[PDB]
Amino acid sequence: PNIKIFSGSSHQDLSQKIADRLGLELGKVVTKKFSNQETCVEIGESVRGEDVYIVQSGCGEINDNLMELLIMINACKIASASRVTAVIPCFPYARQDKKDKSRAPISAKLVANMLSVAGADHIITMDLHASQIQGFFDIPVDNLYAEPAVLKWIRENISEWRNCTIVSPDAGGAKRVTSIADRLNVDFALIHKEDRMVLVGDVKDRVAILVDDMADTCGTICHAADKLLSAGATRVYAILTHGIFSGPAISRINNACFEAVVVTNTIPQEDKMKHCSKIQVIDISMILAEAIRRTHNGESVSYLFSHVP
Amino acid sequence: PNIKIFSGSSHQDLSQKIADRLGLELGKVVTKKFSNQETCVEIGESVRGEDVYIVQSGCGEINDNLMELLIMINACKIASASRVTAVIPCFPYARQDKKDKSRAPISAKLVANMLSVAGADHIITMDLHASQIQGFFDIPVDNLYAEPAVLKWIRENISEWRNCTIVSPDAGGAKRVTSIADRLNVDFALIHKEDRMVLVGDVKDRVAILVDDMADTCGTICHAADKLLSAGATRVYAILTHGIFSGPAISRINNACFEAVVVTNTIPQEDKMKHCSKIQVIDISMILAEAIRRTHNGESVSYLFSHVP
Amino acid sequence: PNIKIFSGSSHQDLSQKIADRLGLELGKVVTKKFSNQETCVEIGESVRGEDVYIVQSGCGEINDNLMELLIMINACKIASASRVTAVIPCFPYARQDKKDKSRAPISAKLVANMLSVAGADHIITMDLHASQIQGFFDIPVDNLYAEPAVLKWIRENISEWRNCTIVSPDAGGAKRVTSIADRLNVDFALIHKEDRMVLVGDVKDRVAILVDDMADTCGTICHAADKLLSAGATRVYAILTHGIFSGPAISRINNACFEAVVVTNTIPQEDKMKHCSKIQVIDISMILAEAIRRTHNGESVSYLFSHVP
Amino acid sequence: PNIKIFSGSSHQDLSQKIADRLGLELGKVVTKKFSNQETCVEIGESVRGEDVYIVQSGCGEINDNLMELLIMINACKIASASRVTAVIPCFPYARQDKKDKSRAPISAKLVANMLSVAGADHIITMDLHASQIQGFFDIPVDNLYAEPAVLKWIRENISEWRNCTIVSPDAGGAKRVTSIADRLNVDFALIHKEDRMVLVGDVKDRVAILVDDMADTCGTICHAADKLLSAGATRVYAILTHGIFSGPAISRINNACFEAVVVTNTIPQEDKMKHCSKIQVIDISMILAEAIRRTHNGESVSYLFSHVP
Amino acid sequence: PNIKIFSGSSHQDLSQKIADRLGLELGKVVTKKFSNQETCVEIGESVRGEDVYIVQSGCGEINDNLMELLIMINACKIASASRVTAVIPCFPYARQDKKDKSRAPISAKLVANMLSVAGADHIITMDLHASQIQGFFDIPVDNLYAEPAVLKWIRENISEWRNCTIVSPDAGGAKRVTSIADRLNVDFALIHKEDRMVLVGDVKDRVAILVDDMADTCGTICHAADKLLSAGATRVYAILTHGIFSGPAISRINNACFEAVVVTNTIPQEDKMKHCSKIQVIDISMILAEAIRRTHNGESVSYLFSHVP
Amino acid sequence: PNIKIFSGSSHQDLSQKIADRLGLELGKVVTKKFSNQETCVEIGESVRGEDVYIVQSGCGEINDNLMELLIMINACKIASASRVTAVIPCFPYARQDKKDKSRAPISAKLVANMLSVAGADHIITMDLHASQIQGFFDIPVDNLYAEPAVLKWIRENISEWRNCTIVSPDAGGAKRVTSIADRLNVDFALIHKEDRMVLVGDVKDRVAILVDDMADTCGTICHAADKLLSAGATRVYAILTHGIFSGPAISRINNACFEAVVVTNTIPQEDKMKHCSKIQVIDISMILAEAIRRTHNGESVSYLFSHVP
Repeated sequence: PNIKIFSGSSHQDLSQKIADRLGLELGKVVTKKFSNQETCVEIGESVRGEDVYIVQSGCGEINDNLMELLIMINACKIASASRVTAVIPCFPYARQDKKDKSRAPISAKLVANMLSVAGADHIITMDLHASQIQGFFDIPVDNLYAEPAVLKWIRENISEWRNCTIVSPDAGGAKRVTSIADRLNVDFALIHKEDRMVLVGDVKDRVAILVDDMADTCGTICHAADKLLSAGATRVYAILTHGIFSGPAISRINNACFEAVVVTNTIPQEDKMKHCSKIQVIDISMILAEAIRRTHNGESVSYLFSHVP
Repeated sequence: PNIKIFSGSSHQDLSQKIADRLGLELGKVVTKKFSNQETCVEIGESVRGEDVYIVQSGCGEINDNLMELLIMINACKIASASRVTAVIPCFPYARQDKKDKSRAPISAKLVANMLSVAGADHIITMDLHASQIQGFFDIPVDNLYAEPAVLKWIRENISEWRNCTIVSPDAGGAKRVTSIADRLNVDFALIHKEDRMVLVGDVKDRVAILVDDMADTCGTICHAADKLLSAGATRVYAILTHGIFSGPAISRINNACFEAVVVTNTIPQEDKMKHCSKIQVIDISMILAEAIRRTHNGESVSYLFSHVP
Repeated sequence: PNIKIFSGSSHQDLSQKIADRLGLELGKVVTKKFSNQETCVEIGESVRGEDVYIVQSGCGEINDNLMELLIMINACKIASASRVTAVIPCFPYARQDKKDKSRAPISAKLVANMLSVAGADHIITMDLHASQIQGFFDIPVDNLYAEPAVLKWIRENISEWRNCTIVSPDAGGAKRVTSIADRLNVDFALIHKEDRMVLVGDVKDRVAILVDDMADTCGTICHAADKLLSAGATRVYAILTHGIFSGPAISRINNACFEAVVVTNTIPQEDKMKHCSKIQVIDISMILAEAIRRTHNGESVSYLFSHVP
Repeated sequence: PNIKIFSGSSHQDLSQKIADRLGLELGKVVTKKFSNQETCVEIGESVRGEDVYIVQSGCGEINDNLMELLIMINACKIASASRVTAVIPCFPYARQDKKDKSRAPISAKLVANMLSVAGADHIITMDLHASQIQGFFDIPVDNLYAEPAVLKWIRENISEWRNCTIVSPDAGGAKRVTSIADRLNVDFALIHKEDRMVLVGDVKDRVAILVDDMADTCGTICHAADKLLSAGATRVYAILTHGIFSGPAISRINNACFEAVVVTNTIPQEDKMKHCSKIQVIDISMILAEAIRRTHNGESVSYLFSHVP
Repeated sequence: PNIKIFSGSSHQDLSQKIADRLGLELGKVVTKKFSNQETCVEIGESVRGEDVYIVQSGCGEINDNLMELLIMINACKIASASRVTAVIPCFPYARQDKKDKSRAPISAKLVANMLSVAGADHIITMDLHASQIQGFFDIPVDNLYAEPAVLKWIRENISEWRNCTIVSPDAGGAKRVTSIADRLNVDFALIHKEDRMVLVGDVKDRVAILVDDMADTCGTICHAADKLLSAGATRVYAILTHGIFSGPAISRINNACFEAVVVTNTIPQEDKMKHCSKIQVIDISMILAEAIRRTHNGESVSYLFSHVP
Repeated sequence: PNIKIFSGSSHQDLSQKIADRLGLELGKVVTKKFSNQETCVEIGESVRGEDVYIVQSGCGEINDNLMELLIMINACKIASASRVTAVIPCFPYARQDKKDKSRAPISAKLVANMLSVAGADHIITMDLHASQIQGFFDIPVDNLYAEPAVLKWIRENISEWRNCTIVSPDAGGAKRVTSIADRLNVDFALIHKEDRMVLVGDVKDRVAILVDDMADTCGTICHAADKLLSAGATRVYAILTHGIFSGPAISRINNACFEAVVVTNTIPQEDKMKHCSKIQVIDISMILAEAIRRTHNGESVSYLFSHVP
């Protein structure tokens, strides 16, 4: 059983980078739309008794990409692939992980069920919005962390990183920032809204680094950055693993005080970089490639939680 | 347990017509998109211990509508609805019902599995592309027929209907046309391609009526109509239950010789009627409403296979 | 994991031919009936961590054979076989693939569900009545084609095959005949009933070849052959992949004008050949053996759709 | 939701008796065989939102009857019956309830799985060979007892019943006989083979009553009766809930010393009574009818374990 | 894929013995309780693509041990183990294998379902209370037998074993004793209660050996031993595969006439041996180790039904 | 370990045919000459832990091709290929298999030694000039036979093959012709030179078929054909497995009386067919492909000695 890497249409550059790091050519697949907008998928090579990895992120036209992924999984499964793994760098509907006093769907659970019923045997993803989403599956889920790469970027790009403060934009992300604050041996601050925001932790004359899983409309991080500049911070950075940047995010970032907005490339960023000078990208394709290769060879994946490969 | 009718965004006029025929107000639901294009659904009323019917056709932005339907089904199911029924007038991915010497998905089966796993207890649909799709489910599926309404339209709109010929555009649909030919006591002709088409059955000086389940790009029916005019037909009609009309269909129909292109309203047609004079619509909302009401009251649904209500 | 081939009682000659082509001895199994007619199965060898293939066709005493197959699958699965494959040359209840305005079962779907619940991981079959039956499963199904062998037989047995006409007995099978007509570069004709039959396509002074998936009572092909002789055909052949020949089929064929009735050996034919001189058999055991060997070795099975091994 | 009773072809007299006791007409169903021996089923009336009971015993052509039952269950389930119950007076493959140092199937578990996957919601049966078969299901199973009726027959037919000895033919059935011995306040004896049999318990000058679940070939009960006459018994009776009587059973009973062989009518007995004078039948249709009516009305079924209705 | 053996807290000595016989070190796992008595499990080594065997018997604090086993199975399954096997020497809730005229659970079936849903692919157990419990699973179950070891113990410890009588304490276990009686070529006796017990079979001046699957409170075997001494037996032994010895069992055995009470070590016995001199233990770790090694290597397990390794 | 097929420059068409039959792309290799005519080889893909097959025949510039093959074998072996197989359809220096009263080399043995020392683990060849060359190796050698294909060609191309005579050109090849004569049930004749030739066996009015391993200069077969026409033969064919056709062979064949000169394609023939009308080619790429696939999968190769795949 050999590795076969197939790309969905969502993020073809990432799939190519992963394939090069694996020393493979991207599997031959045709993924387009019929005239009536139904997703047309044709696997261009035999996947029999192979270990198939399908790379597709929850970005762009999310429902189209999700249906493409499900259809590709189904095609590979009924084509007698030995094992089918969904490599989903940004998990779609991850923020709909609970109901919370609303007659709402748990869309993340529905997506997990659909992936399972399509025939996925394994999920590889990066920085799930809530790690409880792992429990939405009955198949194994490897939730990788961009932190090795975020810490690397911070050390090699922020000269004052030893005196910086890692800041959570909200009470929800505090855990994450504390983890980073522990690995850098720096202070960590929290910010919560009461339209006013309250900040705990000295940030005067120090570089502040907001950290988060995802920036969609960037209202949260822009308000946090305004508050950080109010409290005497020298420069404010924002580091996010998922740069969705939908709606007015680009205009708000352009009007914000960020020195840089660093995001990983779980979502393609070339178009946003054109219209926003201060967006920067951290490659995490090495982490994804190493996770694929370790799942294939039966080596430890959790080794990657703390080690940059 | 009362009837609750909810509309997806795909076909709101049809849902309203069904609700009026049932004497009900469309259930309160908010169905929109978040900024990052994730489907947001909020059920605006309690559906506890109710018999819920969600109307959504496989039309327009098909993957968006399908995800909306699945999310709404899930929301109603975890909101403790007694029973959830998907009313899908045009079934999405119905034409992907087999592999046939290709490493292709069976997308119709995947859609059926997704509907089942979302929590659908029952499916109501009209003129499935292949009735074998009924076997793709383990829940009951009521496949209604537009034929009572097509026959009604033919009798009240084609003055020469007793001397007409019902024509299949291809060998696949012959069964359907024979059924119609049996109910009208008229001749039936077949047309098959060898770029040339061959026609069996006298059509000279007689009105010809092409009959089909769906017109997507209308290449099939336009070629058939050209052949029918070649063979001395007086006028050529086309009657389809599903008027998808994607791609170049409107231009081809405008350049074709059809007297009329009659389609049912399983798919909204107002925009296409603006740009195509010869499109006409047969209301099938009475059949759908009667099917809903009979499933709710435990009356016979198959009664509708031969009776216009 | 090695190949183990087990024979049901339905078609032992075919199982032996397959085993010889694989270079194996048929797995030791006792398959008989208790006094009260319950199916007794005993696997006479260990199948642990083996790739098990059970050969059983839907022929003869169909319900007995189907229960035998399910019981054997269950016995191998709880005996810790690594993988269990059902090799079903003629799929039982394949013609009950839809309801169609009747309160009828979808028996083909029920059979698929029973095979899955017995523990089948994979299905190998030949010329499914409707390829949509593939969607009745969630496990992979390889639907082989007898066409490579039918084309071979036509070329080596009909001297006038370049000027012949391939004829469908009904509108349903037209696809199949067109495929054959494409591979031979000959004309193709259709025949449909209006008790009268209508034929499209010149057949005068030409050899006609009716083609079909199955001959049960042979009313269809006998009526078609009578019509073909009415239309001036020189000789009429019939080629079917499944020769069920139940009821009055043998008498009708004996009284018909067929030059030959060629069937594959998916169903044993020795008894019918005794009472019908014009039945001939095309061996497809090479296709089945190659499919088994390719599924075992992870080679391409679809290679066989166009290549005689 | 109303009661609909449908009969399989196995035991139509029992189904009619049950229908009369319920005050209903047997549901309209056509259950025959196609020419090629495939089971043809057509439900002749709507079963929508009804409580459907299908009566079929594991007797006669067992695999044919079992397939008929599964097909009928499937037809009713996809016809949108509110609930489907299988009334199986004699459960097929019940004696294959374990492996026991053999590479054998657990056929009873396979049958249970097939019934569940066909869509049965509930099982009603009488005197399961092993009550552990109840655990083979995940749906509720009501295992009725013929004992109220056996005790009634014993009291009204054996004048010396107060001085009789209830005898188990083997060590396996002892529980059953003890139950009966407790309800009659009589002695109970056991018989076990060491070709020789050993009997414990005084039987001289006393009427002996062998009791068992089923007589298939009647070797067991005939050997037991020979031993009982050897030990000075006055008359020997045999009472069995299931009179299968396959193979040489009728000849052995005719040559045996039984005063009577009483069986229930879970299996039709008219043909056997023709060739065997000493077979007598205890009607249990009242127990089955009361169980059906109590499951329908939500009354206690276990009330019937001790009360003759 | 390598063997990984993990121990639950129930029987660590047995797990160590098995690990030594396999030439392996027990897998690193932490299995303790949090303060609030929730089971805490941490797998201390990677189990990716490994063949995992978790040893846990149904003994001691049964519900705690069962939950520990389920949690460990789940942890290994979501840690991407290739296969997870539960090695359960004494199966918990095995005696709750049926309802029998009681509104009782079938707890054995519930345990089987829980093991399956936790992710067990395979079960290895010894002397199931009823072999029908095998049918409660859909995964393969290997039910080993202590009989090779019981027969070995009898021959090497009872000098008069050729003239002994094997005795069943009740009618239920007779099968077992007959098996033993067949393998030793000795007489077999039965004992059943009518507070009085009746014994069939000469036992005077002969050594009697009661045989059973399990001794919980030992009322059954103590009453049987009293009866055997009443009937002139010289010495009475008791041999049980599962020595649960709960409640007053130790006091009753101490006051009983047994020469020895031999049990296997499916349940730890050191504490009971302290307070009961006549308890002796037969090691069955060789049978369990050989079964593990044969399932891993794909060799025949049933070979062990008759051969001591 | 996967199959990797690499082509030398000698016979690229054959390598491509083999690769297509295996469903593979020819391995990437650069095989050219430096300016000073040293053979330059570069393996363009990783062959680590792969099963490598290098196809190179002893044809054309024989010493260049042999050195290319040795260099490619060495490159693959020091690149850590798991196994390296030389597929040599025509074995070079095969005719130098002995000394025979001459101070000559045994060049075939030298070639075998060089292949072994380069690192070949296995040899696949067709119709070795002397099968004793197999003993020149210590590695396994599979010597395939073109006979299945020669017999096939004879039956499908020579209408009088049942009355033909198979003729050996010399006493050395008699064995071969007898084999063929046995498989066709025809007469076999020998021809030996005393410049005169003597023929044993009636050939008058019968088609004669000279059979041989190789035609280099074709003096032997041309003299034999002249003698056969002298002895009253009707037509003379020549069938050779290796068509070397060096020196004056083409002119002699053009001036000879052969109806056809059939050779296999172990050596490329396109150039010779241009200048010689009566040369015909029998494809043996199926035999070579099947041998490669069977050696890879561990199936029987000798199965091919008598079976055309």
